Amino acid sequence: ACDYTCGSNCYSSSDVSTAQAAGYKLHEDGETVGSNSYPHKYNNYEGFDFSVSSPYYEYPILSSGDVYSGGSPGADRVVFNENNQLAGVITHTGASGNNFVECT
Ligand SMILES: Nc1nc2c(ncn2[C@@H]2O[C@H](CO)[C@@H](O)[C@H]2OP(=O)(O)O)c(=O)[nH]1
Ligand SMILES: [Ca+2]
Repeated sequence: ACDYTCGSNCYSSSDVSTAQAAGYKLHEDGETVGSNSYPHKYNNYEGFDFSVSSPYYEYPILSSGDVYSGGSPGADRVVFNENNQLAGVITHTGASGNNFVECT
C-alpha cells in the first residue's frame, strides 16, 4: 500500500527517504540540479501547519523511483529542513495552477 499518495503516485517511506537524502546532500554542499535549481526554498504560501521548524527546502520525488538529476521534475515534492527533518510530501496534482496540496 501507499505511505503517501500524490494523486496517482504511490510512495513508500523508503522513496521519501531516498529523495530526502539527495536533497539535503545537495543542500549541504551548496549544489543544485535541473533548470529549476532543486533543491530550493519552499516558502509555504500554502499555510500548511508543518510539525517541523522553518526554514524549508523542497526536492522532487519521482514516480519512477529514480532519484532526480535533471529533466522533468514531475508534480511531487518532499519538504525537509535545515535539520534533515521531513516536513511533508506535497504535490501540484489536484492543486490549482502552481499551488500545492499535501500528499495523503
Ligand atoms: N505553491 C508554492 N510554490 C512555491 C513555494 N515556494 C517555492 N515555490 C515554487 O515557486 C513556483 C511558483 O511560485 C512553484 O511552482 C514552486 O516551484 P516548484 O515547481 O519547483 O515546486 C511555496 O511555498 N508554494
Ligand atoms: Ca517506490
